[PDB]
Amino acid sequence: SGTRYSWKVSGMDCAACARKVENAVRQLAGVNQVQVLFATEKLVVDADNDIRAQVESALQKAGYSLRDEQAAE
Repeated sequence: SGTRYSWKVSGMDCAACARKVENAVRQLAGVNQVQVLFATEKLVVDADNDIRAQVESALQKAGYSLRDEQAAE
């Protein structure tokens, strides 16, 4: 069940936007692990369901333009 979703973000390198990112994901439900890595500006979300569009919508409202990546290919 648990599947790993990835995204490419532009903007997330400061000690606040990282939280707003993960919190943009944690506010879901199916998410049960999150990997927000600074400098690489690469998002991962481990969730037992596809919610990538949902996390995107969240990150969009949070004010970060991402691109939905594949599920680790």
